[PDB]
Amino acid sequence: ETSENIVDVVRERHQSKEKWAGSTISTLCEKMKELRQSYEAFQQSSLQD
Amino acid sequence: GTTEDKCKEMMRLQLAYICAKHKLIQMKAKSASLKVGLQWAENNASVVQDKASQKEENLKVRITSLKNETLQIENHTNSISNEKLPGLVRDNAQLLNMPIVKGDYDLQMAHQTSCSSRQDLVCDHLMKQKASFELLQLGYELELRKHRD
Amino acid sequence: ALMRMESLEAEMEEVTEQILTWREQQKTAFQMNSDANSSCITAQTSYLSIENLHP
Amino acid sequence: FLRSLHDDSISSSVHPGKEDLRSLSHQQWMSMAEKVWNTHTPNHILAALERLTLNSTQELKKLQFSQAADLSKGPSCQLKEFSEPITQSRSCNESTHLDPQETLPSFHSLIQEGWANSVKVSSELRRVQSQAQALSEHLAERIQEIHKKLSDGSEVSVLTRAAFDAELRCVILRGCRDALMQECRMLQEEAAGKKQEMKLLQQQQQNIQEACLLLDKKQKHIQILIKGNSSSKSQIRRSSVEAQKYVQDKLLPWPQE
Amino acid sequence: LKTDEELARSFRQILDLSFKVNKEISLQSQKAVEETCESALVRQWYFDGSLP
Amino acid sequence: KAKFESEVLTRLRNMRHKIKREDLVSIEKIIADREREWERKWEKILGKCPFSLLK
Repeated sequence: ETSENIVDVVRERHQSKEKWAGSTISTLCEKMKELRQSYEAFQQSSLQD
Repeated sequence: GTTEDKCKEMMRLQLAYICAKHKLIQMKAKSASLKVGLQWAENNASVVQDKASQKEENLKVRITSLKNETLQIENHTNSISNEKLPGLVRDNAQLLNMPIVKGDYDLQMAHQTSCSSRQDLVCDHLMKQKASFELLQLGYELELRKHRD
Repeated sequence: ALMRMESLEAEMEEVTEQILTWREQQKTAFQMNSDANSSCITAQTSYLSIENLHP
Repeated sequence: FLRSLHDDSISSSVHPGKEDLRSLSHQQWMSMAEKVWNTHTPNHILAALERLTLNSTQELKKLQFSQAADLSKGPSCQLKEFSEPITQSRSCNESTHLDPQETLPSFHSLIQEGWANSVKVSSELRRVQSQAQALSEHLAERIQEIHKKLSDGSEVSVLTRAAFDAELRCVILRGCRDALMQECRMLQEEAAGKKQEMKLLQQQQQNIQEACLLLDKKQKHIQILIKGNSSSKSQIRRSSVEAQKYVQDKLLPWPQE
Repeated sequence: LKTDEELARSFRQILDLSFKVNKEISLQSQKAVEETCESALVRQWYFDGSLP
Repeated sequence: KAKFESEVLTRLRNMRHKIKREDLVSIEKIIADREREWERKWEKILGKCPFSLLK
């Protein structure tokens, strides 16, 4: 029972879409990736300085 | 925060944007001017030895002409930089508030619609009640006429 | 499943570090510009002096 | 009938000819009301009104519970798929495609995006500033090279140098002006592109205002009906006392005469 | 189960962090630009057209 | 496995506490000082509140 419950909880977290920031609906993983790309872009723009 | 706090926040956002955008455009203009200057300097570096053979009187006339053209261009540039540019930047800055305002409007409209509906319900109930009272009132009026006969 | 959950936690730590690193880089960048602008005010006055060739 | 009067009062469209129809409707009701009082006993009519009133109260309670439930269900609740296509869902229609009602964004969330965009501009500024400094250094190096080639001490070389500096200044200033114009064009295009959106917001704003007026009108009607119903209740009590007084003062004394 | 809940909370906080950092950087940038420019010019930027 | 996952939970909590009690408090103080310094500076130069002119 426990093994099955744990698999479900993790699956729900990866697939669930919510309004995290702004006007766009996304999964936690997508929004986190977007945020990471944005700060990578910011850092690249600072090293070329 | 109070509508006032939100407004203030929006304004802050605008002011920060104006300051940054103005400087950005100035820097973009400086950069573009330097680029064109550099390109011109590189193209005319070989021709400057051949012009040294020109009559002194022609160079003096040219310098004077160029000085007058420079002053005209400077006055046009300053006019754009000090009068046209700041107004346009400010207009653009105000547009930053569009999504926020829209969002608020949407929120208000939604609220209103909800309220209107609630009001309609209240009105309907009160009218139903009135309808019942008026029926009874008419009943009493009718009853008095038969007593008179 | 537990491995996937652990991966999310690692990613969160990484993004948090990236935001804080970026914040520090900007703090240094504004301190260096304030020190350079103090030095450069001196040099720019020099070159526009070539307009003074009167006698 | 009352509702129709209400809707009209709210919609300000006094179509000329509606009065004949109102009178007729009013007469129709009067006839019906009269018929009701001729056909049934007052005792049964009042009993019927009591029941209608209970029903009306129960409907209001149900509506209270249903609206409370709609406020507490803020969205975690999962779309349960329940199955039979039984109810038509036609209601007064059919209608409800809309519920995209994704949680409208909060001020906080929008303003957060705004500041993120502001940082994008500041980041671009830094980039262009670094580029302008490199170009300025490169130009200074080239001017120095050209000045070294014209240093043959001859009056003509000095004048040629001055002419160069003057031509260069003109080219740089033309470049700055063209660039600024270009940027102004961009800013105008951007503002022009958003002009439609702003019109739309203006319309919305008008709509919101109009709607606020409408809500106020409705609110006034509600206040009128409240007063109206309170008055009607007092009148019903008065009217009842008048009929009883007539029977006691004018009819009951006749058998003795 | 507790770890799953903490993941969502922790991420909202990270978003708040990002926001406040962006605002900080934007205000610092504003200050840097204002210090390089004469107050009269900047006044024209912010307010020119609104002053009688 | 229970011990390891417990450690992951503690790491996430420590991270969130560090962000909320250390990092955001410091950043919010800097933002508030900067907003006040700015409002004072322009209030002095304009003789009125700067935001009234933008309304």
